[PDB]
Amino acid sequence: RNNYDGDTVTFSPTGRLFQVEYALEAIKQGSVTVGLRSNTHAVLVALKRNADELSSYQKKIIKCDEHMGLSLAGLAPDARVLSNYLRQQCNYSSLVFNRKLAVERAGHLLCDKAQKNTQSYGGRPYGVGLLIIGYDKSGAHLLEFQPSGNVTELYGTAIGARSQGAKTYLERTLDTFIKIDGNPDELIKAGVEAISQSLRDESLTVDNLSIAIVGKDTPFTIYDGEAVAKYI
Amino acid sequence: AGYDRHITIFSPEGRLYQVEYAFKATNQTNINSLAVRGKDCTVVISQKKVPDKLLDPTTVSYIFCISRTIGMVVNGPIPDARNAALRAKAEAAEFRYKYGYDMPCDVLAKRMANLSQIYTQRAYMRPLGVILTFVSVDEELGPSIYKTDPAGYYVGYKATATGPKQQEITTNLENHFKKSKIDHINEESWEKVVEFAITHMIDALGTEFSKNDLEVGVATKDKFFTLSAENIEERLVAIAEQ
Amino acid sequence: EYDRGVSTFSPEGRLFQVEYSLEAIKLGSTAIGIATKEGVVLGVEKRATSPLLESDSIEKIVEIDRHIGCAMSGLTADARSMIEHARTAAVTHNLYYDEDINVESLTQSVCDLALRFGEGASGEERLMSRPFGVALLIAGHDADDGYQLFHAEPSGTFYRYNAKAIGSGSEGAQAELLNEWHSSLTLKEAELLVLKILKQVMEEKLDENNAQLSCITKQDGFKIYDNEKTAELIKELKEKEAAE
Amino acid sequence: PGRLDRKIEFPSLRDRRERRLIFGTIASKMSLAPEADLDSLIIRNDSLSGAVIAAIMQEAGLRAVRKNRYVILQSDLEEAYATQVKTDNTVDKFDFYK
Amino acid sequence: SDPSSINGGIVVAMTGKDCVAIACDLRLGSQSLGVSNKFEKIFHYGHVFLGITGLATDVTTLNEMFRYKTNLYKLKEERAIEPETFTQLVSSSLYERRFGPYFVGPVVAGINSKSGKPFIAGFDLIGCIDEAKDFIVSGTASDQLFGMCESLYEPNLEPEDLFETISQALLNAADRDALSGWGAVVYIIKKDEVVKRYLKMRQD
Amino acid sequence: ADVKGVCTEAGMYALRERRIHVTQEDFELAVGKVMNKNQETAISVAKLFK
Amino acid sequence: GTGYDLSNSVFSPDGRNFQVEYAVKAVENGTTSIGIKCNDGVVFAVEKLITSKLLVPQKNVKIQVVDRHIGCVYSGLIPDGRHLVNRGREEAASFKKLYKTPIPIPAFADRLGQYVQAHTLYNSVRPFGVSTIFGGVDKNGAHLYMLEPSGSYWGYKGAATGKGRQSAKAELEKLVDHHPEGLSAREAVKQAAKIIYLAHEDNKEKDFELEISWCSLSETNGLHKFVKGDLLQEAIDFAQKEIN
Amino acid sequence: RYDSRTTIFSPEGRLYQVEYALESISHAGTAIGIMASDGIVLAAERKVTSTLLEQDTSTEKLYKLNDKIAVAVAGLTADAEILINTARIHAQNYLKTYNEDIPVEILVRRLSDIKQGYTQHGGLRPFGVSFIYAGYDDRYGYQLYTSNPSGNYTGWKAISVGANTSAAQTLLQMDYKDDMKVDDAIELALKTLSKTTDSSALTYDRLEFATIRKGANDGEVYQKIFKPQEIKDILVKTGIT
Amino acid sequence: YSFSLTTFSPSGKLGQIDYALTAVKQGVTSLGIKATNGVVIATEKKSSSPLAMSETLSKVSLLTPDIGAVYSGMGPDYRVLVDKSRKVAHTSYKRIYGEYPPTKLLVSEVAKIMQEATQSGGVRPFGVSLLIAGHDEFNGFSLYQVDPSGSYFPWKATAIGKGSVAAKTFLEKRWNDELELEDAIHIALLTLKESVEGEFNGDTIELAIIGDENPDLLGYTGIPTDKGPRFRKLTSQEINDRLEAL
Amino acid sequence: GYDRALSIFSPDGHIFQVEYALEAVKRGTCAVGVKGKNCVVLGCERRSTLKLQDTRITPSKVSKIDSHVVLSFSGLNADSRILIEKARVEAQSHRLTLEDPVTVEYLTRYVAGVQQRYTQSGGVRPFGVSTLIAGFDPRDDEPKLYQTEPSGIYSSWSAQTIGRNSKTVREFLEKNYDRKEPPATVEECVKLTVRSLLEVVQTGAKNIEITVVKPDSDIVALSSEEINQYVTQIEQEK
Repeated sequence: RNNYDGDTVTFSPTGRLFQVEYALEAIKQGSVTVGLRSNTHAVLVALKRNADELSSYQKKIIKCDEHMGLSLAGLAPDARVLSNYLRQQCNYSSLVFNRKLAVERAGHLLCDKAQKNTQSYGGRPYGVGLLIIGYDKSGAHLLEFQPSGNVTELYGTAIGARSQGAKTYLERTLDTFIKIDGNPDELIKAGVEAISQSLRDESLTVDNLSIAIVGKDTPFTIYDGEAVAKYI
Repeated sequence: AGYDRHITIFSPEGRLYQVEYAFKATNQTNINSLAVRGKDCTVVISQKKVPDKLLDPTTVSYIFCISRTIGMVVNGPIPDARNAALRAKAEAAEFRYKYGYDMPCDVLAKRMANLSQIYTQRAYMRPLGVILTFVSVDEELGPSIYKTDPAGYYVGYKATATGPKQQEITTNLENHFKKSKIDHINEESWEKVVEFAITHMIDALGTEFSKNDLEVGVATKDKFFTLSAENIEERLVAIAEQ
Repeated sequence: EYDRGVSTFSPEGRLFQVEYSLEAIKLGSTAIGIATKEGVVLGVEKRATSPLLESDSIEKIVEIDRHIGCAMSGLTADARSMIEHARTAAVTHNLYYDEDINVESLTQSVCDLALRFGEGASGEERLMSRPFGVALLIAGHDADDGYQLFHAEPSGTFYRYNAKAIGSGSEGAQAELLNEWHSSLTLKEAELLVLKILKQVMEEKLDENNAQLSCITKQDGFKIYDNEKTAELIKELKEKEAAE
Repeated sequence: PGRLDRKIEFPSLRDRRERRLIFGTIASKMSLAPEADLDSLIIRNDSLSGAVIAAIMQEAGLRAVRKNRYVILQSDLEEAYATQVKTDNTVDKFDFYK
Repeated sequence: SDPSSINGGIVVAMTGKDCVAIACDLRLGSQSLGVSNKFEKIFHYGHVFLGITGLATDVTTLNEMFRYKTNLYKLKEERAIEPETFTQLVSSSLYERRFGPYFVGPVVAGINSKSGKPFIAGFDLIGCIDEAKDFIVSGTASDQLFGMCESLYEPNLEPEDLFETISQALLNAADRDALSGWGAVVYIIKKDEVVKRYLKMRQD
Repeated sequence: ADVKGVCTEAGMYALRERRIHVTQEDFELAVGKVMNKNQETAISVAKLFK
Repeated sequence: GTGYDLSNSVFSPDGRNFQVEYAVKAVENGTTSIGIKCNDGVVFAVEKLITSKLLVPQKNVKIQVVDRHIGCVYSGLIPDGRHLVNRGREEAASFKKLYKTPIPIPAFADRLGQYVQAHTLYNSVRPFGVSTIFGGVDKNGAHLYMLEPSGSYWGYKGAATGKGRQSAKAELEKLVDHHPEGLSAREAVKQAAKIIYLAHEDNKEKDFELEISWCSLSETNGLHKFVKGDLLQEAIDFAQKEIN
Repeated sequence: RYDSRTTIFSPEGRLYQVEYALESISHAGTAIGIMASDGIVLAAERKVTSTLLEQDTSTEKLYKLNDKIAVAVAGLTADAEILINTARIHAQNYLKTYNEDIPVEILVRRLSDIKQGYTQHGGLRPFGVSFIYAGYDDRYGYQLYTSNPSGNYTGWKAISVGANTSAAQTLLQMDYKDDMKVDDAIELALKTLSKTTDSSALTYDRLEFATIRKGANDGEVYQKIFKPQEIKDILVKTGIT
Repeated sequence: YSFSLTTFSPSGKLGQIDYALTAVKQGVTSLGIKATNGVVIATEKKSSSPLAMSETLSKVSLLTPDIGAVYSGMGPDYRVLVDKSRKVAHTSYKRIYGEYPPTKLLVSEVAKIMQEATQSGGVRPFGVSLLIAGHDEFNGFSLYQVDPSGSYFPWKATAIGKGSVAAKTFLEKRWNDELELEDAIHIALLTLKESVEGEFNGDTIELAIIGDENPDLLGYTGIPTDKGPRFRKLTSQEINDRLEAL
Repeated sequence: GYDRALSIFSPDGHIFQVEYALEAVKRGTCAVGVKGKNCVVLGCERRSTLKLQDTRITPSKVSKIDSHVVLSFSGLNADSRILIEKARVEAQSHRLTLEDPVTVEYLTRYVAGVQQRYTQSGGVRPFGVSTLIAGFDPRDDEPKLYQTEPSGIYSSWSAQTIGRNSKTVREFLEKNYDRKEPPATVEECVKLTVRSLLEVVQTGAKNIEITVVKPDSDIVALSSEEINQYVTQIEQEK
């Protein structure tokens, strides 16, 4: 029992919220995305899904701003709210302080947004996890967002469907991509390798790969199609 | 069967089960209070039970300074203790600048009591589990003790007691007032009225007290202060010595 | 429990209540849209529950602009609100930029009203109290991407398509579109293609009272056809299959 | 009917008259002392039943034999009453419906 | 003119022994244009009579407003309002909108059916009890009336002598008032019945 | 069912009384008791209040 | 038992609010947080578990600062403790504007206890489930509290919460015995580390990272700051030396 | 099962809460209007009584809403109280705005919306009040209506609400006369009230009465509430006492 | 059914109203007797401890100088509602009417505060039935009962609370159509001594009247034209006097 | 199923509250609409509850919203009453804006609009009233007939029937009616309406009520005598 779901406002006897854990589940059922970084770039590579072969895939990288960007994994209506919220803050920073938003301060604002739904009766904690990268003044960063609202900085992580295979790739090859700096191609190539391994009963297609990149002298850029075909 | 999972929905006896389970939450810190009237003071002496040694004892208290002439002793739980103390303070402030004079023991206790009724009237808040007893020497009533309960029931008193072992305190007090044939203690300085409250509490509980194990608040004429542990100590050998 | 909530998750991580709304979209009449490099042709089936029903004064293809049209299925009740909002968005864009609205962008606005389910949730102030039991096929033409067909899902977000069927007959229609489509099509071919697939997934007889085409051809604008035009294409079809 | 016609109820809420009587009659069969006040245990709790009056006295002489005493004091009487005082919410001492 | 009394009108209330009277002119004016000869200043609710002087739009508006207020009372208590009580009711309606206020000078007249005692009152713009039982006058001829009334006033005239005294005061005053001069209606009020008698007088 | 019980109560009052004769004062008490009791099932004079 | 949870304002017959007790149980699953008050300061140390060895080390803190002088560390859910500190920064800031001085530690204790109490008093919010140890230095010297999710607080000479409260309260209990005098803040830095090291045998499945912070009147100018560099390394050497 | 709140229907397209609200009515006393071209009588019966209930100082089941429209009440008197105030306030609002005493139709139609409104919107309780509206307006002459708690209205030549609705209706239509007299209309109300009501003797103090007439002096409209003694005398005439 | 303020029952009525009525019956016994020049209102006090001050309980509270009250039902509900009653009486009917309101009118406001606390679900109505007696210069001395069902009734003699049913027949028997206030004051104590014995005495029974104008209580003099308080609270010593001559 | 509440959807995709709303429509009086070419006739059953019911002041089942659009209803009479008044404030307001009288096409949307709104929300129940709105445009003279339903979906029909055994009248209508030639004479079209209404009354000629809308803001309510002559023609031929 399990009558301590049905409310997001009731603690269970064990001290969990079932509702936030069930949000963690919704993620696994959607698509996988991988984050990793260096010290000169942060790169996101994401498996895009289609529903049928007249459908032309679904975009899972949203440009936040020209020095920030995120991927989504889990529900797509939940994703839209947060990528919109996140942009308000980045524009605010430009308008009021003439300053690029710092990834770490971004994340704690996102944390807050989440805890607003958690306390409240009505509403849901968001059904999506985001892997957030940016390059600010303190160089590249990569955060892992959760429904609970915990943001955690990591050199590399993955969330979503069958993500242990990518996290296994990542573990083994942690130090190899950290040490590479100055060559944008190598971090791009490394992320490609991870997401291949994540897959089970599928093969990579030129329209599965989505590549997202930010650096020291790289604007935010969203690659799809024949732009991920140099690095297929 | 319905009727403490709701604040407002009555039982078929016309009782509110949930409101009464608040009269039964006042045992949760398991302390006893006694406040009695002298002839120029109102005394309140309640236990200070510091359970652990990881605690610093001088921040442990239940006696709150509400205002220049007003104290309040709490029996029952700490979280609600603090809510009761801010509202009574907040109201003390409001009364003085709106109506331009000090706040008596009645005026405050009636206002909190009405406030408790409002909190039970809606189903959008709960009652608190705390019993409040206000202590003062009033500007034209003199010594006054008003007990405000969790429902919002209030009655004044010569003497009141609160806590788990309250019944044992109550017989000792009754026998005193019966025999004396006055509604007061005729000791004419507060230092011996305090001694008298200590005296009755040792006999009732059967326990010795020490410096850390008592808290004493004293409402004196036109001023109020809560006594340190070393002043309580002076009182305690005054009892022992006759 | 999970399904009688409205913001209550199930142990698989599906918002069941919201899941259930997809079967509202299907109850209505079939509409099949097929995008081509000449334009988008949108057909419908319109039910007649009586000869006495005026099936030809009711429509489920609607005008949103002069180059944006929408097909719908589900509650025409919820189609009234979904279509009204979308019309406002096109016009307010036109107000702000004096420029064509892109097909996709009209779709983002239709998906914003859709997001709203809540009574406590944050993002935008929630005022709308349930999911919408209604979908769109969104058709238009911007010149910087060409003719396009997008599908709005009230329980999800905007999907790009070369062809989609929605309605009761969706599932079987979709197979036929997997089978017969081409990038080698003209709009003339494309029109007889909507009709050839439609009839098989129809249980009512193929006639003009239960049918109705429209196109988004940038040149001709949003154009709802005649009953006389739709009757012609039924004949041309019949000639083709006899030959075949 | 033909079998039971009388359905003589036996209550557990009772009244102040009948708590008082059951106590003095139990306190006429065993020792007492001048300090031992029995008419102050029928007002503190109010939903006490007849078996529990047979608990209270028995337990009165169990405090009395702890001390090693031949009579029952007001200290003995009170301690033994606090055991098995009952937790019932059908009591009046915690009321405000007056 | 003045902004609170462009449209004029005059009301005069006196006390006699166990009788009141009240009387008014019937001319409405709008600047210098005399508009209507029939248009009463005085209105009544039950057995209490009220004239309302002033800017003409607010006389009409409070006539309606007071009827709404009186009738709510009557139905609910099942009995008539009294002219003692009714005084403080005018005082609150006028004061509610101290800012942007009614421009009137109402004058009550009336006789209690629980004392048999005449009660008259005056109020200003935002209202006051002026609880003299000498005589009370308001209107644009306010100045003129206070003197004419005073001269004639003997307390405790018989009702039919009182009709002579108030009609005469009113008629002299009116000729010499710019914003009233046409017509008159005089109420002679008693416990038993209320007799209304229009004068015959000069037009200007 | 009321009216057979009125007669039972009267005959039990009449037993206390110890007479062959059953007086009418016993039938005054029987009504005053059956009647009072049914006004406690209606929670006072609730018909009045509705 | 069953009943009187499922609500967060409903009294139990025992006289309690069940759901509020279940809060404390969540705090127990949280990582170990201790504070040792010292004679001219306070030291806060915290056990920050390593999710995987892909974590960036010394860049994620459960320590947050309030105003410029009040330390806070929470145990329980990581984001709940965050949410409660943000509210606290706004409250400390309003006090600061209003009176043109920094907060007293007793001041903050009152204010925080009202915000936790507010969510136990109403039916549409879940009560908090974090403890938060906080304190700092003022005019009146050093002070340390620990605020329970029940909204209960007292001062402490030393306070512990989390999975390691079993070990930590015991070590602190030796600390008062060995030093009733106060113990300098410097020597308490080295002490803070040993306490955590023994409290990490309750979370032995995973590896940890030790972060120490402090606030001291004479060795930090009344201000809170992270302990790093040489001070932080010495404490590591101390804890490593005596654990083996 | 469907005996809950008001948004929900029963699968038979019944809102249980309007159906129960009807049934509320027959737990408060009988109330009868009988229309005649000479006047309308409104007559009512007390729900219960005791020997020290004062009921000769005031009415409380006959309220004037204005000076030409008055109402008899049957049902919960608490629910009634708020609706009578709202009706009466509106009655004078109409007076202020148009300088005419409010038409009978506009007043019934207003209150039908209001009753309906408490069922339809929100979480608020429906009302369980039947008011027999008896009025005069110079459009339709004499007018009788009654409004359901359901929030709709019908015009009548006779109607009975309150306890014992079926029987009280039957005896009324049995002896009804199309033109009638005002005097006969008063007699037919006592005749019916006797057989329907379980009080042994029918006493003046169990009756309230009001009559609305324009035939008691023309040119004018006269609302005549009967005092206890007038009620007491007319029982004699009909030989119940 | 019984068990929301919102739900109507098959035979109708709200159940919360019935249960609130139950609360009253668990109350103390208050009773009023109308005489031809007064109304006497009487009730008792209890408090459990005897260490309690009895002169601190409010149960005989003047709403206005013209109109006193008692209750039976919830103690807390009384203080709050007396407070509210007073506040409304000046706003609607002392700023407008210019004097303290009629006995009939003020009873209607009290009922209207209750009624609002029935309409709004999840908000219970007041635990109390009050008796409100007063005087006005139109309808004379008057007596009412205002129930927590938000309806009020006028009465000749009445009692409410636990002991109501025993008191009412005493009232039927002992009431006569013409009485003085002094025969009413003695009948009042006599009946109230049925409610309790072993504790009835002049310092624990609180009894007041709304009788004749007293300029003694007016507190300003040299104004003949107004009346003084109708209300008079009799002291503890007076209550003992009347109990000896009985 | 999922009738416990309005906002929750349903595996079956049918909001139950709307379905039950329809069921409620069958309670109320039958109403039938039949269009001509120069007429629309809007007739309704006017069911008499008792013989004490006035015809002096008692409401007709047919209500004019504005001076050239006519409306009948079938359903919960209580509910219809505010629906008709809300329809009307807007309707008149249509002229405030445009200085054009109310167009029948704008009007059906509006009536469907108040209704749709009530359904969308959760803290109101839907209207249990389906209406027929008949009328002509101001600009033009072609007859227009509309329906609203509880759901908030509106349609146009050539002829349509709702309430009290609607099915049996609907079938009757199909057989009689011709869409190739709708009757082009006002009288014959009336006669078709009377025949329909006959069926549901079983017996009555004082319980059939006929109303007609004709173009250019002609709306008339037919004499009880005039209807009886039409019944006379229908009984003789049968």
